[PDB]
Amino acid sequence: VQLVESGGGLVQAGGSLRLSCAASRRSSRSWAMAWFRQAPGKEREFVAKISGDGRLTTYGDSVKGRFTISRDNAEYLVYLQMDSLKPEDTAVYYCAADDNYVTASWRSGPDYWGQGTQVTVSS
Ligand SMILES: CN(Cc1cnc2nc(N)nc(N)c2n1)c1ccc(C(=O)N[C@@H](CCC(=O)O)C(=O)O)cc1
Repeated sequence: VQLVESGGGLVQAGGSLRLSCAASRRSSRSWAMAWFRQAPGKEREFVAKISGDGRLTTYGDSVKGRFTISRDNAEYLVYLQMDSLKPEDTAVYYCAADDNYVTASWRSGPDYWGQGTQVTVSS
């Protein structure tokens, strides 16, 4: 099972970017999904998570009100809409899956991890 992140690249502060998460296989179980990000020298940090059915979301305090997480269970995609970007925000973004929604925001929670997509925000 491979998680594959898309949509990373070079963008401008105050811009928008959409990332997406895809999977190499479908599962018969309902998974909670998350995005995490990791800047040059730091820990992988929580960004957003979403319950199996798309009903529950929670956001890391630094992106709250700016990023929207949502999912399309038909196409099997997870999306991260990133509005009002800042130079901080520059990071490798990773999509992940977790068998429950409680642990999904905890670094050791997720059972599956993407290889990551580079987002760079200039001023
Ligand atoms: C976490 N997940 C990927 C996954 C799940 N839900 C999604 N949901 C959405 N909306 N978007 C995705 N990209 C998405 N990706 C998985 C997890 C396990 C396996 C897997 O090893 N296959 C087994 C394990 C799970 C099972 O027993 O059903 C299988 O038979 O399906 C597949 C994908």
